[PDB]
Amino acid sequence: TLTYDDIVGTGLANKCPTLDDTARGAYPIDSSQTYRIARLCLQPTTFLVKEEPKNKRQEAEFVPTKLVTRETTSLDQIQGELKVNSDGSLTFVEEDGIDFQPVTVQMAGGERIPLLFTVKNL
Amino acid sequence: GLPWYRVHTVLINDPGRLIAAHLMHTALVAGWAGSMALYELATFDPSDPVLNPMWR
Ligand code: CLA
Ligand code: CLA
Ligand code: CLA
Ligand code: CLA
Ligand SMILES: CCCCCCCCCCCCCCCC(=O)OC[C@H](COP(=O)(O)OC[C@@H](O)CO)OC(=O)CCCCCCCCCCCCCCC
Ligand SMILES: CC1=C(/C=C/C(C)=C/C=C/C(C)=C/C=C/C=C(C)/C=C/C=C(C)/C=C/C2=C(C)CCCC2(C)C)C(C)(C)CCC1
Ligand SMILES: CC1=C(/C=C/C(C)=C/C=C/C(C)=C/C=C/C=C(C)/C=C/C=C(C)/C=C/C2=C(C)CCCC2(C)C)C(C)(C)CCC1
Repeated sequence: TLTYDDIVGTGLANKCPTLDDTARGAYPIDSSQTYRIARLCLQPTTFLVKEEPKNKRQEAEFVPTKLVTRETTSLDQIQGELKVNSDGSLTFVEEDGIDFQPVTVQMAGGERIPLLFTVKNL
Repeated sequence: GLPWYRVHTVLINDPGRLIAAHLMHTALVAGWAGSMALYELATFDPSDPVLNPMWR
Protein backbone atom coordinates (compact mmCIF):
# COMPACT_ATOMS: atom_id res chain seq x y z
CA THR A 1 0.00 0.00 0.00
CA LEU A 2 1.27 3.42 -1.09
CA THR A 3 1.30 6.86 0.53
CA TYR A 4 0.71 10.28 -1.10
CA ASP A 5 4.47 10.88 -1.30
CA ASP A 6 4.86 7.53 -3.08
CA ILE A 7 2.24 8.56 -5.66
CA VAL A 8 2.62 12.35 -6.06
CA GLY A 9 3.62 13.26 -9.63
CA THR A 10 3.83 9.72 -11.01
CA GLY A 11 0.47 9.69 -12.78
CA LEU A 12 -0.74 6.87 -10.51
CA ALA A 13 -3.33 9.16 -8.87
CA ASN A 14 -5.34 9.12 -12.14
CA LYS A 15 -5.40 5.31 -12.37
CA CYS A 16 -8.04 3.05 -10.83
CA PRO A 17 -7.06 0.23 -8.44
CA THR A 18 -6.61 -3.10 -10.20
CA LEU A 19 -7.16 -6.72 -9.19
CA ASP A 20 -4.82 -9.64 -9.89
CA ASP A 21 -5.48 -12.42 -12.45
CA THR A 22 -6.36 -14.82 -9.61
CA ALA A 23 -9.49 -12.75 -8.93
CA ARG A 24 -11.95 -14.79 -11.03
CA GLY A 25 -14.24 -15.61 -8.10
CA ALA A 26 -17.83 -14.90 -7.09
CA TYR A 27 -19.23 -12.47 -4.52
CA PRO A 28 -22.39 -13.87 -2.84
CA ILE A 29 -25.45 -11.61 -2.83
CA ASP A 30 -27.84 -12.00 0.08
CA SER A 31 -31.22 -10.56 -0.96
CA SER A 32 -32.02 -9.91 2.72
CA GLN A 33 -29.07 -7.56 3.36
CA THR A 34 -28.55 -3.95 2.23
CA TYR A 35 -25.56 -3.25 -0.05
CA ARG A 36 -23.50 -0.24 -1.16
CA ILE A 37 -20.69 0.58 -3.54
CA ALA A 38 -18.12 2.24 -1.29
CA ARG A 39 -15.82 3.24 -4.16
CA LEU A 40 -16.43 3.36 -7.89
CA CYS A 41 -13.53 4.43 -10.10
CA LEU A 42 -13.58 4.96 -13.88
CA GLN A 43 -10.34 5.39 -15.79
CA PRO A 44 -10.70 6.23 -19.47
CA THR A 45 -8.04 4.93 -21.84
CA THR A 46 -9.64 5.96 -25.16
CA PHE A 47 -11.80 8.85 -26.32
CA LEU A 48 -13.44 8.39 -29.71
CA VAL A 49 -15.41 11.09 -31.50
CA LYS A 50 -18.03 10.50 -34.18
CA GLU A 51 -16.98 12.24 -37.41
CA GLU A 52 -19.52 14.75 -38.73
CA PRO A 53 -20.70 12.87 -41.85
CA LYS A 54 -19.57 14.40 -45.17
CA ASN A 55 -23.16 14.28 -46.53
CA LYS A 56 -23.31 10.74 -47.96
CA ARG A 57 -25.58 9.89 -44.98
CA GLN A 58 -23.51 6.68 -44.90
CA GLU A 59 -21.87 5.23 -41.76
CA ALA A 60 -20.14 7.95 -39.74
CA GLU A 61 -17.46 6.26 -37.63
CA PHE A 62 -15.97 7.00 -34.22
CA VAL A 63 -12.35 8.04 -34.78
CA PRO A 64 -9.29 8.21 -32.46
CA THR A 65 -8.34 11.46 -30.75
CA LYS A 66 -5.40 12.88 -28.78
CA LEU A 67 -5.87 13.84 -25.14
CA VAL A 68 -4.48 17.34 -24.54
CA THR A 69 -5.56 17.97 -20.91
CA ARG A 70 -3.20 15.39 -19.34
CA GLU A 71 -3.85 12.90 -16.52
CA THR A 72 -6.94 14.68 -15.22
CA THR A 73 -9.58 12.41 -16.71
CA SER A 74 -10.65 9.80 -14.15
CA LEU A 75 -13.86 9.55 -12.13
CA ASP A 76 -13.39 8.34 -8.57
CA GLN A 77 -14.48 8.22 -4.94
CA ILE A 78 -18.00 7.57 -6.23
CA GLN A 79 -20.47 5.96 -3.79
CA GLY A 80 -24.13 4.92 -3.76
CA GLU A 81 -26.61 2.23 -2.79
CA LEU A 82 -26.61 -1.13 -4.53
CA LYS A 83 -30.25 -2.31 -4.56
CA VAL A 84 -31.28 -5.97 -4.85
CA ASN A 85 -34.39 -6.14 -7.02
CA SER A 86 -37.36 -8.58 -7.02
CA ASP A 87 -35.97 -10.30 -10.14
CA GLY A 88 -32.53 -10.87 -8.58
CA SER A 89 -30.95 -7.99 -10.53
CA LEU A 90 -28.79 -5.31 -8.94
CA THR A 91 -29.27 -1.57 -9.37
CA PHE A 92 -26.51 0.89 -8.54
CA VAL A 93 -27.85 4.35 -7.71
CA GLU A 94 -25.01 6.91 -7.79
CA GLU A 95 -25.34 9.39 -4.91
CA ASP A 96 -22.07 11.36 -4.74
CA GLY A 97 -18.39 11.51 -5.70
CA ILE A 98 -15.90 13.00 -8.14
CA ASP A 99 -18.26 12.03 -10.95
CA PHE A 100 -17.24 14.36 -13.79
CA GLN A 101 -14.08 15.63 -15.44
CA PRO A 102 -13.80 18.24 -18.13
CA VAL A 103 -11.72 16.68 -20.93
CA THR A 104 -10.37 18.07 -24.19
CA VAL A 105 -9.38 15.75 -26.98
CA GLN A 106 -8.01 16.77 -30.37
CA MET A 107 -9.05 15.37 -33.72
CA ALA A 108 -6.67 14.83 -36.63
CA GLY A 109 -6.33 18.27 -38.26
CA GLY A 110 -6.52 20.18 -34.96
CA GLU A 111 -10.19 20.42 -34.01
CA ARG A 112 -10.51 20.37 -30.22
CA ILE A 113 -13.47 18.57 -28.63
CA PRO A 114 -14.22 19.53 -25.04
CA LEU A 115 -16.60 17.23 -23.12
CA LEU A 116 -17.84 16.79 -19.59
CA PHE A 117 -16.88 13.14 -19.12
CA THR A 118 -19.36 12.06 -16.47
CA VAL A 119 -21.65 9.54 -14.74
CA LYS A 120 -23.70 12.09 -12.78
CA ASN A 121 -26.93 10.52 -11.45
CA LEU A 122 -25.94 7.10 -12.80
CA GLY B 1 27.15 50.96 -69.90
CA LEU B 2 25.31 47.66 -70.18
CA PRO B 3 21.68 47.85 -71.35
CA TRP B 4 19.14 46.62 -68.78
CA TYR B 5 18.55 43.35 -70.66
CA ARG B 6 22.30 42.48 -70.42
CA VAL B 7 23.03 43.06 -66.71
CA HIS B 8 23.54 39.38 -65.94
CA THR B 9 26.26 38.98 -68.63
CA VAL B 10 28.78 40.09 -65.96
CA LEU B 11 28.71 36.44 -64.85
CA ILE B 12 29.92 34.87 -68.12
CA ASN B 13 33.62 35.05 -67.18
CA ASP B 14 33.12 34.80 -63.40
CA PRO B 15 32.51 31.17 -62.39
CA GLY B 16 32.32 31.94 -58.66
CA ARG B 17 29.66 34.62 -59.06
CA LEU B 18 27.77 32.44 -61.55
CA ILE B 19 27.68 29.74 -58.88
CA ALA B 20 26.46 32.41 -56.40
CA ALA B 21 23.66 33.50 -58.78
CA HIS B 22 22.72 29.85 -59.32
CA LEU B 23 22.70 29.30 -55.57
CA MET B 24 20.41 32.32 -55.19
CA HIS B 25 18.07 31.07 -57.90
CA THR B 26 18.02 27.65 -56.23
CA ALA B 27 17.31 29.32 -52.85
CA LEU B 28 14.37 31.23 -54.39
CA VAL B 29 12.88 28.12 -56.01
CA ALA B 30 13.23 26.00 -52.84
CA GLY B 31 11.80 28.95 -50.86
CA TRP B 32 8.86 29.03 -53.29
CA ALA B 33 8.24 25.30 -52.81
CA GLY B 34 8.28 25.74 -49.03
CA SER B 35 6.02 28.82 -49.04
CA MET B 36 3.61 27.25 -51.52
CA ALA B 37 3.27 24.11 -49.42
CA LEU B 38 2.60 26.24 -46.31
CA TYR B 39 -0.07 28.33 -48.05
CA GLU B 40 -1.70 25.13 -49.31
CA LEU B 41 -1.69 23.57 -45.83
CA ALA B 42 -3.20 26.79 -44.42
CA THR B 43 -6.09 26.57 -46.93
CA PHE B 44 -6.53 22.80 -47.55
CA ASP B 45 -9.59 21.02 -46.14
CA PRO B 46 -8.70 17.33 -45.56
CA SER B 47 -12.19 16.35 -44.36
CA ASP B 48 -13.60 14.87 -47.60
CA PRO B 49 -11.32 12.99 -50.07
CA VAL B 50 -14.48 11.83 -51.93
CA LEU B 51 -16.23 15.07 -53.00
CA ASN B 52 -13.68 17.66 -51.82
CA PRO B 53 -10.28 16.24 -52.81
CA MET B 54 -7.15 18.39 -53.33
CA TRP B 55 -7.81 18.95 -57.07
CA ARG B 56 -11.16 20.65 -56.33
C1 CLA C 1 17.20 34.86 -59.45
C2 CLA C 1 17.11 36.18 -59.34
C3 CLA C 1 18.24 37.10 -59.59
C4 CLA C 1 19.65 36.95 -59.23
C5 CLA C 1 20.35 35.80 -58.53
C6 CLA C 1 20.22 38.23 -59.75
C7 CLA C 1 21.67 38.55 -59.63
C8 CLA C 1 22.36 39.63 -60.01
N1 CLA C 1 21.88 40.73 -60.60
MG1 CLA C 1 19.81 40.75 -61.38
N2 CLA C 1 17.63 41.17 -61.54
C9 CLA C 1 16.64 40.33 -61.25
C10 CLA C 1 16.89 38.96 -60.74
C11 CLA C 1 18.15 38.43 -60.23
N3 CLA C 1 19.34 39.06 -60.33
C12 CLA C 1 15.27 40.85 -61.50
C13 CLA C 1 13.95 40.16 -61.29
C14 CLA C 1 15.52 42.20 -62.00
C15 CLA C 1 14.53 43.26 -62.41
C16 CLA C 1 14.23 44.01 -61.12
C17 CLA C 1 16.99 42.29 -61.97
C18 CLA C 1 17.72 43.49 -62.41
C19 CLA C 1 19.14 43.74 -62.16
C20 CLA C 1 19.81 45.06 -62.37
C21 CLA C 1 19.40 46.42 -62.88
C22 CLA C 1 21.17 44.71 -61.95
C23 CLA C 1 21.16 43.42 -61.57
C24 CLA C 1 22.50 43.02 -61.13
C25 CLA C 1 22.76 41.65 -60.61
C26 CLA C 1 24.04 41.24 -59.94
C27 CLA C 1 24.25 42.00 -58.62
C28 CLA C 1 23.05 42.07 -57.66
C29 CLA C 1 22.07 43.20 -58.00
O1 CLA C 1 22.42 44.36 -58.21
O2 CLA C 1 20.66 42.87 -58.10
C30 CLA C 1 19.66 43.86 -58.31
C31 CLA C 1 18.36 43.11 -58.46
C32 CLA C 1 17.44 43.06 -57.49
C33 CLA C 1 17.65 43.80 -56.20
C34 CLA C 1 16.18 42.26 -57.73
C35 CLA C 1 14.91 43.09 -57.55
C36 CLA C 1 14.10 42.58 -56.37
C37 CLA C 1 12.64 42.27 -56.74
C38 CLA C 1 11.78 43.53 -56.79
C39 CLA C 1 12.05 41.24 -55.77
C40 CLA C 1 12.39 41.47 -54.30
C41 CLA C 1 11.70 40.44 -53.40
C42 CLA C 1 10.65 41.10 -52.52
C43 CLA C 1 11.10 41.09 -51.07
C44 CLA C 1 9.31 40.37 -52.68
C45 CLA C 1 8.19 41.33 -53.08
C46 CLA C 1 6.81 40.73 -52.82
C47 CLA C 1 5.66 41.55 -53.41
C48 CLA C 1 4.38 40.71 -53.49
C49 CLA C 1 5.41 42.85 -52.64
C50 CLA C 1 23.84 39.74 -59.78
C51 CLA C 1 24.56 38.98 -60.88
C52 CLA C 1 23.43 44.20 -61.24
C53 CLA C 1 24.55 43.91 -62.19
O3 CLA C 1 25.54 43.30 -61.83
O4 CLA C 1 24.67 44.69 -63.41
C54 CLA C 1 25.80 44.54 -64.27
C55 CLA C 1 22.52 45.28 -61.77
O5 CLA C 1 22.85 46.49 -62.02
N4 CLA C 1 19.94 42.75 -61.67
C1 CLA D 1 17.81 28.96 -67.94
C2 CLA D 1 17.22 29.88 -68.68
C3 CLA D 1 17.91 31.13 -69.11
C4 CLA D 1 19.12 31.75 -68.58
C5 CLA D 1 19.99 31.31 -67.43
C6 CLA D 1 19.25 32.95 -69.44
C7 CLA D 1 20.35 33.93 -69.29
C8 CLA D 1 20.61 35.02 -70.04
N1 CLA D 1 19.83 35.51 -70.99
MG1 CLA D 1 18.22 34.32 -72.05
N2 CLA D 1 16.26 33.65 -72.57
C9 CLA D 1 15.63 32.60 -71.99
C10 CLA D 1 16.29 31.72 -71.03
C11 CLA D 1 17.48 32.01 -70.21
N3 CLA D 1 18.29 33.08 -70.39
C12 CLA D 1 14.24 32.37 -72.42
C13 CLA D 1 13.26 31.31 -71.99
C14 CLA D 1 14.01 33.44 -73.39
C15 CLA D 1 12.76 33.79 -74.16
C16 CLA D 1 11.80 34.39 -73.15
C17 CLA D 1 15.30 34.15 -73.38
C18 CLA D 1 15.52 35.33 -74.23
C19 CLA D 1 16.66 36.22 -74.03
C20 CLA D 1 16.89 37.47 -74.79
C21 CLA D 1 16.19 38.19 -75.92
C22 CLA D 1 18.12 37.90 -74.15
C23 CLA D 1 18.43 37.00 -73.19
C24 CLA D 1 19.68 37.40 -72.53
C25 CLA D 1 20.29 36.63 -71.42
C26 CLA D 1 21.52 37.09 -70.70
C27 CLA D 1 21.28 38.36 -69.87
C28 CLA D 1 20.01 38.26 -69.00
C29 CLA D 1 19.73 39.57 -68.31
O1 CLA D 1 20.60 40.33 -67.90
O2 CLA D 1 18.36 39.93 -68.13
C30 CLA D 1 18.03 40.99 -67.24
C31 CLA D 1 16.55 40.90 -66.99
C32 CLA D 1 15.92 41.83 -66.25
C33 CLA D 1 16.68 42.98 -65.65
C34 CLA D 1 14.43 41.75 -65.99
C35 CLA D 1 13.68 40.70 -66.82
C36 CLA D 1 12.20 40.72 -66.41
C37 CLA D 1 11.34 39.64 -67.06
C38 CLA D 1 11.17 39.88 -68.56
C39 CLA D 1 9.96 39.60 -66.40
C40 CLA D 1 9.97 39.03 -64.98
C41 CLA D 1 10.61 37.65 -64.94
C42 CLA D 1 10.38 36.91 -63.63
C43 CLA D 1 11.12 37.59 -62.48
C44 CLA D 1 10.92 35.51 -63.85
C45 CLA D 1 10.02 34.37 -63.39
C46 CLA D 1 10.68 33.02 -63.69
C47 CLA D 1 10.04 32.31 -64.88
C48 CLA D 1 10.86 31.11 -65.30
C49 CLA D 1 8.60 31.90 -64.61
C50 CLA D 1 21.83 35.85 -69.85
C51 CLA D 1 23.05 35.10 -70.38
C52 CLA D 1 20.16 38.68 -73.14
C53 CLA D 1 21.50 38.52 -73.80
O3 CLA D 1 21.74 37.64 -74.61
O4 CLA D 1 22.55 39.45 -73.47
C54 CLA D 1 23.72 39.50 -74.30
C55 CLA D 1 19.13 38.98 -74.17
O5 CLA D 1 19.14 39.99 -74.95
N4 CLA D 1 17.58 35.93 -73.07
C1 CLA E 1 32.99 16.54 -56.66
C2 CLA E 1 32.54 16.79 -57.87
C3 CLA E 1 31.33 17.64 -58.09
C4 CLA E 1 30.01 17.51 -57.46
C5 CLA E 1 29.54 16.52 -56.42
C6 CLA E 1 29.27 18.64 -58.12
C7 CLA E 1 27.85 18.97 -57.85
C8 CLA E 1 27.12 20.05 -58.21
N1 CLA E 1 27.47 20.98 -59.08
MG1 CLA E 1 29.48 20.86 -60.28
N2 CLA E 1 31.48 21.34 -60.88
C9 CLA E 1 32.51 20.51 -60.59
C10 CLA E 1 32.32 19.23 -59.87
C11 CLA E 1 31.21 18.78 -59.01
N3 CLA E 1 29.99 19.34 -59.02
C12 CLA E 1 33.84 20.97 -61.05
C13 CLA E 1 35.17 20.29 -60.87
C14 CLA E 1 33.54 22.26 -61.70
C15 CLA E 1 34.45 23.25 -62.37
C16 CLA E 1 34.93 24.21 -61.29
C17 CLA E 1 32.07 22.36 -61.53
C18 CLA E 1 31.29 23.50 -62.05
C19 CLA E 1 29.94 23.79 -61.57
C20 CLA E 1 29.21 25.07 -61.83
C21 CLA E 1 29.51 26.35 -62.56
C22 CLA E 1 27.97 24.77 -61.12
C23 CLA E 1 28.06 23.52 -60.59
C24 CLA E 1 26.82 23.20 -59.86
C25 CLA E 1 26.60 21.92 -59.14
C26 CLA E 1 25.38 21.62 -58.32
C27 CLA E 1 24.14 21.55 -59.21
C28 CLA E 1 22.91 20.92 -58.55
C29 CLA E 1 22.40 21.68 -57.34
O1 CLA E 1 22.71 22.85 -57.09
O2 CLA E 1 21.50 20.95 -56.47
C30 CLA E 1 20.85 21.58 -55.37
C31 CLA E 1 21.73 21.51 -54.16
C32 CLA E 1 21.54 20.67 -53.13
C33 CLA E 1 20.39 19.71 -53.09
C34 CLA E 1 22.51 20.72 -51.97
C35 CLA E 1 23.74 19.85 -52.24
C36 CLA E 1 24.65 19.83 -51.01
C37 CLA E 1 26.06 20.34 -51.30
C38 CLA E 1 26.76 19.52 -52.37
C39 CLA E 1 26.88 20.32 -50.01
C40 CLA E 1 27.67 21.62 -49.90
C41 CLA E 1 28.96 21.47 -49.10
C42 CLA E 1 30.18 21.08 -49.94
C43 CLA E 1 31.25 20.53 -49.00
C44 CLA E 1 30.75 22.26 -50.71
C45 CLA E 1 30.46 22.26 -52.22
C46 CLA E 1 30.66 20.92 -52.91
C47 CLA E 1 31.06 21.08 -54.37
C48 CLA E 1 31.96 19.93 -54.77
C49 CLA E 1 29.85 21.13 -55.29
C50 CLA E 1 25.76 20.31 -57.63
C51 CLA E 1 25.86 20.49 -56.12
C52 CLA E 1 25.88 24.38 -59.98
C53 CLA E 1 25.49 25.00 -58.67
O3 CLA E 1 26.23 25.02 -57.69
O4 CLA E 1 24.13 25.47 -58.55
C54 CLA E 1 23.67 26.10 -57.35
C55 CLA E 1 26.66 25.37 -60.79
O5 CLA E 1 26.27 26.54 -61.13
N4 CLA E 1 29.25 22.86 -60.84
C1 CLA F 1 12.73 24.58 -65.31
C2 CLA F 1 12.44 25.51 -64.43
C3 CLA F 1 12.99 26.90 -64.48
C4 CLA F 1 13.90 27.54 -65.45
C5 CLA F 1 14.55 26.96 -66.68
C6 CLA F 1 14.02 28.92 -64.90
C7 CLA F 1 14.83 29.99 -65.54
C8 CLA F 1 15.03 31.27 -65.17
N1 CLA F 1 14.70 31.82 -63.99
MG1 CLA F 1 13.56 30.62 -62.41
N2 CLA F 1 11.95 29.89 -61.20
C9 CLA F 1 11.44 28.65 -61.27
C10 CLA F 1 11.82 27.71 -62.34
C11 CLA F 1 12.70 27.95 -63.50
N3 CLA F 1 13.31 29.13 -63.76
C12 CLA F 1 10.47 28.31 -60.20
C13 CLA F 1 9.71 27.02 -60.01
C14 CLA F 1 10.42 29.54 -59.41
C15 CLA F 1 9.61 29.87 -58.18
C16 CLA F 1 8.35 30.55 -58.68
C17 CLA F 1 11.36 30.42 -60.12
C18 CLA F 1 11.63 31.79 -59.63
C19 CLA F 1 12.46 32.77 -60.31
C20 CLA F 1 12.63 34.18 -59.87
C21 CLA F 1 12.17 35.06 -58.74
C22 CLA F 1 13.54 34.62 -60.93
C23 CLA F 1 13.75 33.59 -61.77
C24 CLA F 1 14.65 34.00 -62.87
C25 CLA F 1 15.06 33.05 -63.95
C26 CLA F 1 15.89 33.46 -65.14
C27 CLA F 1 17.33 33.73 -64.71
C28 CLA F 1 18.34 33.99 -65.85
C29 CLA F 1 18.08 35.33 -66.52
O1 CLA F 1 18.74 36.33 -66.29
O2 CLA F 1 17.00 35.44 -67.47
C30 CLA F 1 16.59 36.73 -67.92
C31 CLA F 1 15.08 36.78 -68.06
C32 CLA F 1 14.44 36.25 -69.10
C33 CLA F 1 15.19 35.56 -70.21
C34 CLA F 1 12.94 36.35 -69.17
C35 CLA F 1 12.22 35.06 -68.77
C36 CLA F 1 10.75 35.18 -69.15
C37 CLA F 1 9.85 34.09 -68.54
C38 CLA F 1 10.18 32.72 -69.12
C39 CLA F 1 8.38 34.43 -68.79
C40 CLA F 1 8.04 35.84 -68.32
C41 CLA F 1 6.54 36.04 -68.14
C42 CLA F 1 6.06 37.50 -68.21
C43 CLA F 1 6.64 38.27 -69.39
C44 CLA F 1 6.32 38.27 -66.91
C45 CLA F 1 5.71 37.63 -65.67
C46 CLA F 1 4.27 38.05 -65.44
C47 CLA F 1 4.12 39.13 -64.37
C48 CLA F 1 2.65 39.54 -64.27
C49 CLA F 1 4.63 38.68 -63.01
C50 CLA F 1 15.74 32.26 -66.06
C51 CLA F 1 14.91 32.59 -67.30
C52 CLA F 1 15.15 35.38 -62.55
C53 CLA F 1 15.05 36.35 -63.67
O3 CLA F 1 14.16 36.32 -64.51
O4 CLA F 1 15.82 37.56 -63.53
C54 CLA F 1 15.65 38.63 -64.45
C55 CLA F 1 14.26 35.81 -61.42
O5 CLA F 1 14.29 36.95 -60.84
N4 CLA F 1 13.12 32.42 -61.44
C1 LIG G 1 8.45 38.42 -59.97
C2 LIG G 1 9.40 39.61 -60.03
C3 LIG G 1 9.30 40.34 -61.36
C4 LIG G 1 10.10 41.65 -61.39
C5 LIG G 1 10.68 41.87 -62.78
C6 LIG G 1 10.72 43.33 -63.22
C7 LIG G 1 10.30 43.40 -64.68
C8 LIG G 1 10.97 44.51 -65.46
C9 LIG G 1 10.39 44.56 -66.87
C10 LIG G 1 11.24 45.43 -67.77
C11 LIG G 1 10.50 45.84 -69.04
C12 LIG G 1 11.14 47.12 -69.57
C13 LIG G 1 11.09 47.28 -71.09
C14 LIG G 1 12.31 48.09 -71.54
C15 LIG G 1 12.01 48.98 -72.73
C16 LIG G 1 13.28 49.51 -73.37
O1 LIG G 1 14.29 49.76 -72.72
O2 LIG G 1 13.29 49.70 -74.80
C17 LIG G 1 14.40 50.30 -75.47
C18 LIG G 1 15.58 49.33 -75.51
C19 LIG G 1 16.71 50.04 -76.23
O3 LIG G 1 17.91 49.32 -75.93
P1 LIG G 1 19.34 49.78 -76.50
O4 LIG G 1 20.03 48.51 -76.95
O5 LIG G 1 19.14 50.96 -77.42
O6 LIG G 1 20.06 50.26 -75.16
C20 LIG G 1 19.62 51.38 -74.40
C21 LIG G 1 19.92 51.11 -72.93
O7 LIG G 1 19.94 52.38 -72.26
C22 LIG G 1 18.81 50.21 -72.36
O8 LIG G 1 19.18 49.74 -71.05
O9 LIG G 1 15.29 48.16 -76.27
C23 LIG G 1 14.73 47.03 -75.56
O10 LIG G 1 14.81 46.99 -74.34
C24 LIG G 1 14.04 45.94 -76.37
C25 LIG G 1 12.58 45.77 -75.94
C26 LIG G 1 11.66 46.57 -76.84
C27 LIG G 1 10.41 47.04 -76.12
C28 LIG G 1 9.60 47.92 -77.05
C29 LIG G 1 8.13 47.95 -76.65
C30 LIG G 1 7.72 49.41 -76.49
C31 LIG G 1 6.75 49.80 -77.59
C32 LIG G 1 5.46 50.33 -76.99
C33 LIG G 1 4.48 49.19 -76.73
C34 LIG G 1 3.24 49.66 -75.96
C35 LIG G 1 2.26 50.38 -76.88
C36 LIG G 1 1.51 49.42 -77.78
C37 LIG G 1 0.36 50.14 -78.48
C38 LIG G 1 -0.42 49.16 -79.32
C1 LIG H 1 18.23 32.69 -44.05
C2 LIG H 1 18.01 31.53 -43.12
C3 LIG H 1 16.85 30.90 -42.85
C4 LIG H 1 15.66 31.12 -43.47
C5 LIG H 1 15.04 31.23 -44.66
C6 LIG H 1 13.83 31.56 -45.17
C7 LIG H 1 12.88 32.07 -44.11
C8 LIG H 1 13.33 31.49 -46.34
C9 LIG H 1 12.63 31.76 -47.27
C10 LIG H 1 12.11 31.96 -48.34
C11 LIG H 1 11.15 32.23 -49.14
C12 LIG H 1 9.94 32.37 -48.25
C13 LIG H 1 10.92 32.40 -50.39
C14 LIG H 1 10.26 32.51 -51.40
C15 LIG H 1 10.04 32.74 -52.57
C16 LIG H 1 9.32 33.01 -53.59
C17 LIG H 1 9.28 33.19 -54.94
C18 LIG H 1 10.62 33.04 -55.63
C19 LIG H 1 8.35 33.48 -55.76
C20 LIG H 1 8.13 33.81 -56.90
C21 LIG H 1 7.25 34.09 -57.78
C22 LIG H 1 7.00 34.30 -59.10
C23 LIG H 1 8.16 34.20 -60.07
C24 LIG H 1 5.90 34.58 -59.67
C25 LIG H 1 5.46 34.77 -60.85
C26 LIG H 1 4.16 34.95 -61.55
C27 LIG H 1 3.28 35.85 -61.06
C28 LIG H 1 3.48 36.87 -59.97
C29 LIG H 1 1.83 36.00 -61.48
C30 LIG H 1 1.36 35.03 -62.56
C31 LIG H 1 2.47 34.55 -63.51
C32 LIG H 1 3.75 34.13 -62.77
C33 LIG H 1 3.56 32.69 -62.30
C34 LIG H 1 4.80 34.16 -63.88
C35 LIG H 1 17.05 29.71 -41.92
C36 LIG H 1 16.43 29.94 -40.54
C37 LIG H 1 16.64 28.33 -42.41
C38 LIG H 1 18.47 29.25 -41.57
C39 LIG H 1 19.70 29.78 -42.31
C40 LIG H 1 19.41 31.25 -42.61
C1 LIG I 1 23.80 34.83 -39.25
C2 LIG I 1 22.97 35.93 -38.64
C3 LIG I 1 21.91 36.61 -39.08
C4 LIG I 1 21.29 36.21 -40.37
C5 LIG I 1 20.27 36.38 -41.09
C6 LIG I 1 19.74 35.91 -42.14
C7 LIG I 1 20.54 34.82 -42.82
C8 LIG I 1 18.55 36.34 -42.60
C9 LIG I 1 17.72 36.17 -43.54
C10 LIG I 1 16.76 36.25 -44.25
C11 LIG I 1 16.00 35.98 -45.24
C12 LIG I 1 16.71 35.19 -46.32
C13 LIG I 1 14.69 36.28 -45.44
C14 LIG I 1 13.73 36.15 -46.27
C15 LIG I 1 12.74 36.39 -46.90
C16 LIG I 1 11.75 36.35 -47.57
C17 LIG I 1 10.66 36.73 -48.10
C18 LIG I 1 10.37 38.20 -47.92
C19 LIG I 1 9.72 36.18 -48.78
C20 LIG I 1 8.68 36.01 -49.36
C21 LIG I 1 7.73 35.51 -49.89
C22 LIG I 1 6.55 35.50 -50.36
C23 LIG I 1 5.83 36.82 -50.28
C24 LIG I 1 5.75 34.43 -50.63
C25 LIG I 1 4.50 34.19 -51.06
C26 LIG I 1 3.71 33.15 -51.46
C27 LIG I 1 4.15 32.27 -52.38
C28 LIG I 1 5.38 32.46 -53.24
C29 LIG I 1 3.50 30.94 -52.72
C30 LIG I 1 2.34 30.62 -51.77
C31 LIG I 1 1.50 31.89 -51.60
C32 LIG I 1 2.29 33.03 -50.95
C33 LIG I 1 1.37 34.24 -51.19
C34 LIG I 1 2.24 32.77 -49.44
C35 LIG I 1 21.38 37.75 -38.24
C36 LIG I 1 21.32 39.12 -38.91
C37 LIG I 1 19.97 37.50 -37.71
C38 LIG I 1 22.18 38.14 -36.99
C39 LIG I 1 22.93 37.03 -36.26
C40 LIG I 1 23.63 36.15 -37.29
